Amino acid sequence: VRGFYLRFGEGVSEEANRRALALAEALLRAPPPGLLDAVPAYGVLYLEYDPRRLSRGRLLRLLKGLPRVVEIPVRYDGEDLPEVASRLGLSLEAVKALHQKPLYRVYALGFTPGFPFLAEVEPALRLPRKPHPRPRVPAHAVAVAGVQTGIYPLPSPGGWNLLGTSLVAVYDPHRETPFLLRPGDRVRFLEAEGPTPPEPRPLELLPEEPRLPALLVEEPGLMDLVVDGGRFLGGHLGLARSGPLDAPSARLANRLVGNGAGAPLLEFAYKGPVLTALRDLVAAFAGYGFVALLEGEEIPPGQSFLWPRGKTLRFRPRGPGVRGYLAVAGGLEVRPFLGSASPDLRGRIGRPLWAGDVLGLEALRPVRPGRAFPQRPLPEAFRLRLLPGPQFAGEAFRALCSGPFRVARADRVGVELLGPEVPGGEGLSEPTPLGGVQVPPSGRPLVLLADKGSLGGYAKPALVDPRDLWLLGQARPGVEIHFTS
Repeated sequence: VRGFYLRFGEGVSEEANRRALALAEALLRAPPPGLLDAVPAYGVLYLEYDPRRLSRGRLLRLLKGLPRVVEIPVRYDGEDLPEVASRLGLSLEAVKALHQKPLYRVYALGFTPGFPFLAEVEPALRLPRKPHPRPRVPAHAVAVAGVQTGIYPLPSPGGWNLLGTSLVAVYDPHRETPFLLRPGDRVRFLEAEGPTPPEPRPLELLPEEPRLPALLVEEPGLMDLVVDGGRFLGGHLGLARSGPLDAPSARLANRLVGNGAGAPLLEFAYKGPVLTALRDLVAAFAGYGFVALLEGEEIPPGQSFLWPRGKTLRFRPRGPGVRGYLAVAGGLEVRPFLGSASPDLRGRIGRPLWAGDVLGLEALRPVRPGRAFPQRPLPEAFRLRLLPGPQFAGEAFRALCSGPFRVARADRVGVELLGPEVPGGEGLSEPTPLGGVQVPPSGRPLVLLADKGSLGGYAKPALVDPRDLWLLGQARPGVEIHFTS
């Protein structure tokens, strides 16, 4: 994966946004092979592409050849409404009236799936976000911060000033048109009475009646996920790439059982599931952090094996690493959502496996067991190559390379680092780059991975080289990190 940003104007500029949108829309209408995402936000367009299939130059040449009012009923019952009014010298009714006055435009979409960033808030209603965010803003909260207003589609942390509750759900993965709002839509708020819409319900991807039942989840691990290659061309809606966090290991597991590299398989981290075969299977285990246990025998990663009906497969934690993959010959049966079977847990698309889940084969594609391929060794400390990021600063790059960092926390969203102080920053939200080293004005650097949010306002002075991202798929607390040029 590689990416670059086109920038058509700073701040909240209507014409800059029209430009970025026109280009993104034209690409998304007819995406060239190798285009992975096209994400507009304010005056910025981020393009992500596979350089093996699409060159930057070819993509830039393509760009040269390219060419609705939504009503939001709102109950103004927001927890911050009295404080907002007081801080602005306004009556409660004056706040409500100011909020409804503009014809807003959606300048960006997808801080979480379907979350609209709307502008412009009337000057008299502009006030800063809260010094400390709430850990949980409720679904459908309508909020303001500075020149922007937004609607939280799902419960999430947030520091915007809560004015009310939307009486329509802006995001619902179960309806015909999941996203009520699109980038560039115009929006009007209107005071109304009515019930609070329900929270979005998780969308099931796994079939209820698998055609070829294969295995039973007897006990779940910490977070077992059925993943494919990832979800592409969805960043403009807030949908994460997802897919496997250690992609080479996932691809190896699939290849060992004769599957395509991106066929659906199981990813697990830290603690694995307890699984029992419902038919005779050929399966393969790859990745790190465990040895598979079957019928008393240990199976190290990087090989396929016969998994007989009624026999239980377990994963014994071992060595460095935390993330394993289990593939089955034929792949797993999973329903896609917008081109992919991969979960978007932020968007409640799919879910981790539960005790009692039955998974099935996509097709009968028998292969012999006992294949093996060598895995690259996983080092005890990580040497990560850094590239300049979109908010590059020499002093930040220097700080990042100045001494060792240590992993504080690691998951599919990113890897949080402890180490030397790195100067950071914040600005308008722009599309997040995979491997972005996010550095806030105050706080720990976070390396952004596959389940990262699509948008972020914190500075990214550097990017981890895509060739080293697989290592961060195996990060755990205490691992030493050395950044290099």
